[PDB]
Amino acid sequence: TQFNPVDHPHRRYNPLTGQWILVSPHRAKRPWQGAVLPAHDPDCFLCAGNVRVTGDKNPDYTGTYVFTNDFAALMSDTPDAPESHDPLMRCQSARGTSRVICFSPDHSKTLPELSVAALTEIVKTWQEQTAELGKTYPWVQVFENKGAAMGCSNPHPHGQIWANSFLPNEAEREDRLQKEYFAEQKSPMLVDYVQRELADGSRTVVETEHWLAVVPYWAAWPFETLLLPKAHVLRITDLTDAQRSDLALALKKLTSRYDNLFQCSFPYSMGWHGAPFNGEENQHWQLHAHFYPPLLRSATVRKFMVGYEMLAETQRDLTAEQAAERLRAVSDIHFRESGV
Amino acid sequence: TQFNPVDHPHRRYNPLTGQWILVSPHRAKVLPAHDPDCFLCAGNVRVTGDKNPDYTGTYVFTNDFAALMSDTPDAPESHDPLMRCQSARGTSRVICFSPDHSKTLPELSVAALTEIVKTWQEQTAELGKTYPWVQVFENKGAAMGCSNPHPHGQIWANSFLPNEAEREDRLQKEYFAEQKSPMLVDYVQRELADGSRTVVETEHWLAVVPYWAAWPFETLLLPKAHVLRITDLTDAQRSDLALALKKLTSRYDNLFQCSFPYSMGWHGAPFNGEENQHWQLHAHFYPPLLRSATVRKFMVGYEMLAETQRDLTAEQAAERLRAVSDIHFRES
Ligand SMILES: [Fe+3]
Ligand SMILES: [Fe+3]
Ligand SMILES: [Zn+2]
Ligand SMILES: [Zn+2]
Repeated sequence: TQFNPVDHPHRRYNPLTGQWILVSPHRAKRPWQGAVLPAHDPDCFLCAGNVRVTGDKNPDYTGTYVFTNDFAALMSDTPDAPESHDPLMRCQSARGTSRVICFSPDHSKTLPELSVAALTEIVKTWQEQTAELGKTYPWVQVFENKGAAMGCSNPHPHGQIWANSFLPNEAEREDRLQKEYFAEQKSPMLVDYVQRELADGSRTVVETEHWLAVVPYWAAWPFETLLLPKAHVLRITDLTDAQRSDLALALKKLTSRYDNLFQCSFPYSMGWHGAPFNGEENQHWQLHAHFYPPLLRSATVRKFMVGYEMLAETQRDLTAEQAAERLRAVSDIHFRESGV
Repeated sequence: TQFNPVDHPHRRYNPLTGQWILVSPHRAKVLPAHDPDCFLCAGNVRVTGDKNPDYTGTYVFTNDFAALMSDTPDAPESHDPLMRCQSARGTSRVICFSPDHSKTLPELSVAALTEIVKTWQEQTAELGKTYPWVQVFENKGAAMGCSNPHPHGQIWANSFLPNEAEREDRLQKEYFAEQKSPMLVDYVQRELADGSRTVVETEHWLAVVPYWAAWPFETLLLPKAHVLRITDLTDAQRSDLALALKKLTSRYDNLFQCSFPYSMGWHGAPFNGEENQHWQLHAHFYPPLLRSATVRKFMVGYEMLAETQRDLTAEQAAERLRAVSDIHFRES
């Protein structure tokens, strides 16, 4: 029999991590089975004008608001751990900080539900923070964890930003791998990849003037996406004001497609990867954002990345292509905003 | 101040994966024996209409929806640096632990557990004749997405070395090359002499919350002596691993007095025909609970985008595992 990945199992390589993903397409050929918050909450610790758990009061903010995590997992003055070469048990130093970013004072409006202007303000804030912390730390990680399924206790819409005095696992790896690719190809790995997907279209989910979001060829989560700018850009702080407002639009369309997929607020973990502030030639980088969502079949049926996946290799049944196709099928205007 | 990993955040290295773990210590200061409809119960028909025998001991059957098959055609060769795929064959089986639909591992007698070890050895020997990697595992608990409560494990064989295997293989090999002794053998002897991370210890086995553990109460179970695959255990090591397992899983359930979920699996030398003296058999247990029967750890956000992070240290986790009894609470 002749090989046809739409029918036959195989593994796909993720050039950003150097790992493979096992795909079992015959397992996803079964048809598909069927199937209100206040703008302000009195007890919400993230709400404007409320006191946090430590007693501090948030300001009467009108847009975004950033504050130092009251239980920061890292600090800036941590002493250095001693050096060691123990090939079995050894530790290194860890300094950094963590901040929380409320997207807007409206306790009930998630990203796909915010105006493009509000979202543009969010991008701004991400830039300012990345720009400020990068003055001191080489890796600044902006991210968001949304939804109870992702463990989020508090539903007020917000993200987080952690700064590290070191390049965390994912960052050093993508840094390294992108660098080799560039040393080898003379062009940035993700800039080229964008070209290829723009040309193909099978995994494309949102395309705007300056951005493209696709379910990557090597996606691990069912509806995982990769949002990248179409031009070479190293960090979020390097976007032009036009790419910036367009990113706002791209985000709104992407997350609206996610919510419309199951017509529910779509949980996920997302974040941005950009060049580290380590003072090196960072040409090889291409800024991008990953969105890793757990839902698989409905609002209640998700994917569990356990067992075989933890002990051996990530595996998926639904193809990245079928995923993208289901995502293209829905509208890119949030259901709550269209009323349909 | 003087650095003090007992109070100060730091990162610990995992030599088996070559990755770091960020630790922030400052932040941690009824079922019947048989079901008439159970697809895994003896004598019942499975979803496809096929019927299980009135089995005794373990029962192993080919997954009715296997994710891999033995004759999938090959993928075309390619060296594309951006979009490339590879072939994939194997098969998957399900291993019912015992005909008792309500008895989880910690609740089985040691004889019973010895029989599971035997099945694991047999399945591994058999599939290894055809596939280089055999992965025995167990996903237990609704929290791990397990639908059928009947106690059971799974075994998937693969025609290639999956990610974790390829990596452990390579790192153990490089270490063995550098040190002339297997990484995990030295590791075990090292912990056996410390005690700091020990959670279970028997004549032939040791279970510790590894130094680089990622999950809160994650453990690494392994033999004190050098053993390449599960098929290599002597019968004594074998009966001893049954006991070590009962003890470890019993402690896990006692921690919060509930049936503790987790995903666990065995890593041993691949059947690839090369010298694998660098290997050392071992099992990993990655449990999600963190503070109670209903409070778990979510591995997300920063962890998915940057790096694993934990507040409770491995030393604290092990101390908590040692503080309870190793006899299951229902058996107690
Ligand atoms: Fe990335
Ligand atoms: Fe391992
Ligand atoms: Zn709120
Ligand atoms: Zn049963």
